Amino acid sequence: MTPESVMMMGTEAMKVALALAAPLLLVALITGLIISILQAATQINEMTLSFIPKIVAVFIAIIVAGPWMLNLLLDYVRTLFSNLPYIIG
Amino acid sequence: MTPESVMMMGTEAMKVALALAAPLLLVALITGLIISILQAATQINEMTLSFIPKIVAVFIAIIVAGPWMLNLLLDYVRTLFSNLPYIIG
Amino acid sequence: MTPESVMMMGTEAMKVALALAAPLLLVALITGLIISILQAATQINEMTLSFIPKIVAVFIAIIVAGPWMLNLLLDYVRTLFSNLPYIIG
Amino acid sequence: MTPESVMMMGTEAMKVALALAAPLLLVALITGLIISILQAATQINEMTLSFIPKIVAVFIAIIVAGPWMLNLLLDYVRTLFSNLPYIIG
Amino acid sequence: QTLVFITSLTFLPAILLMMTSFTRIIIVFGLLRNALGTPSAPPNQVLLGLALFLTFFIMSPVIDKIYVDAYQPFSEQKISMQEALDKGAQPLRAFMLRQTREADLALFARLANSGPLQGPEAVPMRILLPAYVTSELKTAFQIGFTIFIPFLIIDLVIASVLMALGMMMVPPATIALPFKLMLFVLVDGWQLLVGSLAQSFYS
Amino acid sequence: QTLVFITSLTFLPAILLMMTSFTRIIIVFGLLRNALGTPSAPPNQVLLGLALFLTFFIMSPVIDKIYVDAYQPFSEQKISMQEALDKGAQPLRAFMLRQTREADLALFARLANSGPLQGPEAVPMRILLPAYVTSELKTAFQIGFTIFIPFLIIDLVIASVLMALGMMMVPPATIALPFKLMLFVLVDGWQLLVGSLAQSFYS
Amino acid sequence: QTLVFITSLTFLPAILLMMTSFTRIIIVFGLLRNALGTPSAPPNQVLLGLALFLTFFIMSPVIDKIYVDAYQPFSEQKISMQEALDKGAQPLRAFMLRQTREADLALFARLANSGPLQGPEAVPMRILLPAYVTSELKTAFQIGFTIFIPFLIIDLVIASVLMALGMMMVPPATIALPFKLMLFVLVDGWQLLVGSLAQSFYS
Amino acid sequence: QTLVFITSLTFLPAILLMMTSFTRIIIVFGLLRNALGTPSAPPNQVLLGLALFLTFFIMSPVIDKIYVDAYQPFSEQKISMQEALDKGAQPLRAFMLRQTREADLALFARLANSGPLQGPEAVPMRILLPAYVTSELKTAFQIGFTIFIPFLIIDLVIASVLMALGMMMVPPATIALPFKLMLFVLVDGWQLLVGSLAQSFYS
Amino acid sequence: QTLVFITSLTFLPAILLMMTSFTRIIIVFGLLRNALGTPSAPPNQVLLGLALFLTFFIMSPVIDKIYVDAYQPFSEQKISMQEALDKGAQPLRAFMLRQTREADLALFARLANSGPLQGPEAVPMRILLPAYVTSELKTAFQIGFTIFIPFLIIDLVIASVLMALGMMMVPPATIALPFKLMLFVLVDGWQLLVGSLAQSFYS
Amino acid sequence: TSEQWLYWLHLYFWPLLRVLALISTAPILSERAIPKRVKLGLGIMITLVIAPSLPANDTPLFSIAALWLAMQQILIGIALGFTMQFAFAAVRTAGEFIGLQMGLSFATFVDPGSHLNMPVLARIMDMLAMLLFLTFNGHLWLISLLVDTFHTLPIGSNPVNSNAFMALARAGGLIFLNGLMLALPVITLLLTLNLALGLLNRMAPQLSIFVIGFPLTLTVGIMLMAALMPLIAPFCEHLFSEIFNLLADIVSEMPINN
Repeated sequence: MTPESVMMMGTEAMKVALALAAPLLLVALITGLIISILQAATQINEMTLSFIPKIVAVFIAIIVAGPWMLNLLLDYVRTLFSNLPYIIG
Repeated sequence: MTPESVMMMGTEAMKVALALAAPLLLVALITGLIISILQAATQINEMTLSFIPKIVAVFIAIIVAGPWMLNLLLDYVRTLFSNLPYIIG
Repeated sequence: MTPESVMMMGTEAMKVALALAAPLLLVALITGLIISILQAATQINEMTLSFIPKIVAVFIAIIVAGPWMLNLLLDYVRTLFSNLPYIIG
Repeated sequence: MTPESVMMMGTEAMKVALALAAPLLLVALITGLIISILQAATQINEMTLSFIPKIVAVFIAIIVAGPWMLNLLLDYVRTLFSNLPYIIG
Repeated sequence: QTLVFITSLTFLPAILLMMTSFTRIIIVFGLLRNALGTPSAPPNQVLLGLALFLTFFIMSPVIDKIYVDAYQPFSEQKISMQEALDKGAQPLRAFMLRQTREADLALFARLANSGPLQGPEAVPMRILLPAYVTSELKTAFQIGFTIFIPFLIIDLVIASVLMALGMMMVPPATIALPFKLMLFVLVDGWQLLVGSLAQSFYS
Repeated sequence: QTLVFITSLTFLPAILLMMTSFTRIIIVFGLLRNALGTPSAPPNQVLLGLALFLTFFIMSPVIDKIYVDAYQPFSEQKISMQEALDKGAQPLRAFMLRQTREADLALFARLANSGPLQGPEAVPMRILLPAYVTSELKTAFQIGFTIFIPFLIIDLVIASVLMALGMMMVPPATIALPFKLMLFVLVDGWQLLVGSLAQSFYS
Repeated sequence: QTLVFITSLTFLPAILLMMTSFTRIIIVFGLLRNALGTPSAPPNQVLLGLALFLTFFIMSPVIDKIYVDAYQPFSEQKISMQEALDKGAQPLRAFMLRQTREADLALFARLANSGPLQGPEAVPMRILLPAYVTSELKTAFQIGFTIFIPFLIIDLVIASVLMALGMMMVPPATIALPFKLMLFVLVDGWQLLVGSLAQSFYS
Repeated sequence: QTLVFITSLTFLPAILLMMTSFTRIIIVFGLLRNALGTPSAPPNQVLLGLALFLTFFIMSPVIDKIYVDAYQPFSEQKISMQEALDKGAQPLRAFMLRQTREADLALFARLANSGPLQGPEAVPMRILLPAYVTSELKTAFQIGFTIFIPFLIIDLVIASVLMALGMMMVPPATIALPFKLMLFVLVDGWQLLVGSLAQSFYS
Repeated sequence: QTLVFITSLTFLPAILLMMTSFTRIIIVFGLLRNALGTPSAPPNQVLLGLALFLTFFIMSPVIDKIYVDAYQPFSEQKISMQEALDKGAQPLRAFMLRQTREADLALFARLANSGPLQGPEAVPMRILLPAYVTSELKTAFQIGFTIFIPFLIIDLVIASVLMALGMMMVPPATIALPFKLMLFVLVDGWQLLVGSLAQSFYS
Repeated sequence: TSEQWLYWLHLYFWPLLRVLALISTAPILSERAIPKRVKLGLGIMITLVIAPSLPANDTPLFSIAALWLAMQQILIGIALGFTMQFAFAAVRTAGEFIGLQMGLSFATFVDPGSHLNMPVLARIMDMLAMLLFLTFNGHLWLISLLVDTFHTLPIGSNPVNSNAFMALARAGGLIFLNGLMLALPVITLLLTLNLALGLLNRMAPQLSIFVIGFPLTLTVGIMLMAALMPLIAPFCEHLFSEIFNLLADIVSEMPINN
């Protein structure tokens, strides 16, 4: 319970959150840019034309990533629940 | 409750959702693209001009799809609720 | 209770909705299209130039149509809420 | 509560709202056309070139019209809130 | 008999505030703040306080009548719920029959398969309360619908003006809060409301 | 017996309130105010009171039977054990059987693994209640589903119109509430609802 | 008392709060936080603590007069709950009457139909409160509209400078969010608000 | 003595209901109401009653055994609960042991460091109750997670259809409350739930 | 005497449950329920029963020592509780003194202006209790806040993913709840939780 | 058990009310996660330590005049509670305005249902900054401060003053100041991204911030929020010291002006 431990808690939390969320968001941005380039250059653009592929991409990437995105949480929540009696002491 | 069984339930639900959602947004994207390609070559391009066809298309597609899109849910929810007493142990 | 009667309900409601909202967006689309054609051949176009007639058109069409649109709903909601005590059985 | 009185109320409110918003969007459209036409005859256009005049024109027209645009609302709102105890009975 | 006694207490104020008034007032206030964007008023304190003061004043004549009829001989506590029900109800009954649509009672007498219906007491207590509340709700929703119109006017004006300039992405629902506020304080729009809910009430 | 008295004051009201009616009604109002956007009624005060009154009118024959056949003879205080509970349940049995789906009693006779059950009075208490409740909740969800449809029509219509002009910015749930009140006071939508919940109930 | 006592005690804290102030303050704080996007303050704690501290400061002289003229003399001699209540009502009355609009008194004297009144303090206690609350609501919405103005100007200039260059799609709701805070603290805004709500109260 | 008496009066009505059932059922229903949008069915009234009735139906055999083995000798009052609680504990002991996980017994024995366990009644009660409740919670959350999936399918397919054609602003929690009532009376899901919770319970 | 008697109905049992345990376990479970979305577990029965069962487990050796040392001669009722208290307070005290942090003891010994103590047993009970309870609060929060973080991370990830697609108007709290159930039952999360809370307690 | 002693038990009720006031108004330190009979248990325990050694001998006369005295205590308790919570409101406000700049802020429109933006970030920064109190002392400093107010501002005729309530009411004030001071680097970095996405629109208007913007800025707003965690550790030390100085100063100022 030293203010180094309390800040290490947060520094681990945000790193796990980034590791989880960054693949999905990066696929979303990649699909967005790939279609937005095709959006111009043959100028045609209504408004979206791209939210549908931005759903296809996430729906694919979640199944492809799958297991280890689970394993991260499984490991870290377990270590948390195991170290709880030593955080106090 | 291994993360393999939960992965099986997940892959089943995602296939059901794909089956439910494919025709609606597929037709949406198709008609949107077909109109947008007309926005050039006769450059006329107001803002959308195509939110209405995307409405009539879904209006047609839900009528045509109709019974089996509901039968999918009716069957899968039935098997789910019948297998519930066998997921506990 | 069978998926057949619920499909009858759907065929009724969607047709009421179409009849209710047809003229509004029809005249909207028509004025918008005829203007956006004029925005070519004398290409002049800043961005919109056309939202104003889309307001005037719907403004006229609501006033013209008016009572019969309301009578539709007053009739069909009446039939619904009057058949209500028999949908039970 | 006849569907006729609830058409009279709408027919009054629509015309009051039109009376309010008339000069604003009228001068908006006027200035828009006037500028966009001069996007020929030394045609060169960057993107818009026409937002600022649309702002100064509305800024002029608001203070020009002003008090009577306020008076319309101030009168008919008083009328509505004074006639409330009669629409009930 | 301790069972029924305390069971009656947890509801009795709530039902008492149903028998008389304060229903349509609170419903109008609730539908008021639904316009003007956010709540913007702390219902815990202001709206309930106003609704209590207004109903107190509106009921003051019939409340003082009930006082004279019951509470003055109740100095002795004459009879436990025999004529305090009658000399409490006849005022209540006239108060609601002045306010109740004659057709609502027709419906609630049809379903009850009624026979002789001549006096207010020939319309039993169990028949009035639901019909009374149904009528009150209809009146309150009438008032509430009439309220919304100028705010719709303002919102549509602002939205159309923004979309006219080429302001495609500004949230006009957030610009139009001070304008509603000013155009509602200018017209002295809070005197009119608590005056209409007091005039249209008794009639 | 001091224990069972407070446990009774805790549970027994909720039991008697589920045992007769007032379960099908409240779910309907609760699903109703889920439409119309905001609460639009203070459930702590209005909807609960109204739903209690409707039931106090609907169960008039059952409550009259109970009174005349239990408590008028209970002035004698003959027996508070056998005919206080047994005789009092005879009207409730019929009132619950008349509104109980047939498939439900089959299921809860099957699970309990009973032998020959012919008499509905030979149907013990414990098989009756949960089947009755499941049936009631089914029918209440049916009515609640049938309710929502015109409101959905209005909201989809307004949203489509708004998107047609390009008004992405506007939160269409704010324009569609006054129309949701107009279409609800215009067809007298409030009389029909209580009429339906009163007619279809007993049957 | 058994029943009325506890209910009256529960109602009391709303009565004392509404009677005096704190119904004009919280509305201004709410409107402030409604400017600058989301709440940006935990209502149930902070914007109640601050809004109670200001009110007690503003009302300290009233309580000082009440103390000096009622408690100290009612102590040990010379007053028995009759002159104390009077000489304590008169300062609070003079406090309210200074704030009520002139019309609201006339309105609530007309609808309540009070006879010939001669003294301002002679206006009964019941007639004072609701007119006071309505007047303060008007003044509070006025202050809130005066507050909203510079933030509107900021948003308008930023949106314009965006569209002056060609930023049609970019939702200026984000860019203009830090500038509000920067220019609300860079000019030490909060002190100006307590200053205004302290000066413009009695004037 | 009377002190611990009212002490137990405050707790025991919860201790008993925890001991048998009513801890998986309520939690499953509560995880249900969180699906289907808004808390439609009111927890203060309906779910408590439904869950208590269903638990009475399931516990009827255990209650019969407890009756014939305790109350019938409690008619005589053979001994002061010395075996009425004792013999009454046997059916509850075996009942819990049937559904009690075997790993939870192991863990909670390890935390207490108990030696060889051979017989069922070699399991001390203070090892059962916590392990029992944690097992019931595991089961309840398993059932609750399994219930959700179709509602998630509906919500996400609706939300992904809306944003497919503009309409980014319609709050899909309004279009998806009906569908969750078509799907839920169309498949008769109110019979499948109670059937499964009654069946899987005994095992 | 309705006041003085009835306040001690909850006072004394709550104080008796403040002495030893049941003060931190409630808080851990309540923080869990503050996470994990809505209540989803009714406090009125479930959490109270669970947190009382775990305390009857953890304090089993303590109650055993009391039962042998003081309860058993109290069957004789040899002395009014003087050593019954003492020889029962010493197991309670020794259990308490093991968990009271150091700072709290020194602080509350200062605030009482006490004299220098030679033995820990010399620490009076009126000094121990508040220090113990404060220490227990500040460790219960240290566990609870360390439990949240994964749940809040799931919330943040879900919200970011939803907003990445364009689904502004969805309440991501409704899509979170199932994932926060699978990641609770999937890591056996309840057994870890209770084993921790039962180990870290005594150690 | 007769009413003989209950009136002697009536001696502790005033400090009891003060301490219950200080407890009830500082929830994030002692909040609704606690059962109201434990949150009230602390009171009667603590006063038993404090009640003796106080020369407090007062009387609730007929139609009690000391009801007016009940006005005094609730103020001082509130004066401590509703003051101490500015150390949390500052970090909550620093957290909110960050998330509102990436994706959370589309509750800008008319009032939606629940907030749904608070639970993202401002519920974590309030949690960390709630653990940092418990490492130094949560209520210990506060309970000592209130023990001191039991000596300075005891009980009685001259209840309170003014011009100090105005002091701590003009005080925050510093809520928004500290709110900036924390998040200034994150906000400055994110403004540059928000304007950088802009200069793409002038190159191609199809980049539609819903297509590019949020998937880009969300990852960066998580990155920077990870990289700026340690800076929260020495900063919170100020937010505690400044406000404790505030409290001590005003609590010492009030009585000498009586």
